[PDB]
Amino acid sequence: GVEVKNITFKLGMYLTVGGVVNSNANRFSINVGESTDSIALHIDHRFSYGADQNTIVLNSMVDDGWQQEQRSKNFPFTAGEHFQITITFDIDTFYIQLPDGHKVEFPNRHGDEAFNFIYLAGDARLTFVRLE
Amino acid sequence: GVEVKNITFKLGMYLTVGGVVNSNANRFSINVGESTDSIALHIDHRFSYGADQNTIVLNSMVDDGWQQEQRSKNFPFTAGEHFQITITFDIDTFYIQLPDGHKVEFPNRHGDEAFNFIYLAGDARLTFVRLE
Ligand SMILES: OC[C@H]1O[C@@H](O[C@H]2[C@H](O)[C@@H](O)[C@H](O)O[C@@H]2CO)[C@H](O)[C@@H](O)[C@H]1O
Ligand SMILES: OC[C@H]1O[C@@H](O[C@H]2[C@H](O)[C@@H](O)[C@H](O)O[C@@H]2CO)[C@H](O)[C@@H](O)[C@H]1O
Repeated sequence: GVEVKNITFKLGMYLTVGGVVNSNANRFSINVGESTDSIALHIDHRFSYGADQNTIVLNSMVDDGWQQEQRSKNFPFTAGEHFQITITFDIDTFYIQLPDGHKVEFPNRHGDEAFNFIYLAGDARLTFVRLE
Repeated sequence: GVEVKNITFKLGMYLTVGGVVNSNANRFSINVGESTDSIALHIDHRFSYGADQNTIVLNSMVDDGWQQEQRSKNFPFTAGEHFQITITFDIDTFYIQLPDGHKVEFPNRHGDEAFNFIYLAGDARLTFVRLE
């Protein structure tokens, strides 16, 4: 999937990612981070994957290893359709704004003040990114 | 500058790139391409660089070498301010839509039907990209 690299996504800014979920999707993820074998914020939108149905699984990855999962059952997404999510953060917490207006919080586990990449994975295509 | 990679920018689609020119700019470029040491379309917006003032210099790069320059004196850009450009193409030609409504044409010198990256260089920051 699309990777947007060398971004300067700093404390207090807003990153919006828009796209279209594939018609026949198991899951897709948004992945934000600041170093090559790590992902500070992984947001996995699981229509159906593993033991999860219509569940968001959130995690982080440190040197290619997944950390502790968190889940949300707020799942305002439909296969084949557009979505948009916006992410902001402070030193302690990522704030993920879902398009139904629900907010998920996830810990800023590496204590980052800036990020330099975002990429999509899975059963969706990125159509736009905005950073300001 | 920001690089957007693993895009699928196909014949007939539209790629829009928006950003803000630095307050004190010499030049910035938009660079679209499909292989690692090449740039199919380089659009250099020169406020002042070399012998050029307020000139767009267009070129392509093949295996790290620049090809023949083309110029436009249509220069609807201001240092410190937002800009947006949209690019489309067919097998023969790139069509670059400037925000004053002027269109620049530049040859599709490698005969590409799709591109997989766009990156910004120079004295500007990318704020958004849309691909559909
Ligand atoms: O933690 C994010 C990570 O999850 C992996 O899937 C896990 C799954 O969540 C868990 O229930 C099961 O026991 O193990 C799976 C494999 O580790 C995904 O494979 C990975 O891509 C991330 O999404
Ligand atoms: O052709 C695009 C390429 O131009 C380089 O600058 C040229 C300049 O246009 C030319 O007038 C002068 O004689 O040579 C310069 C150096 O090759 C830029 O340096 C390069 O970044 C591209 O923008």
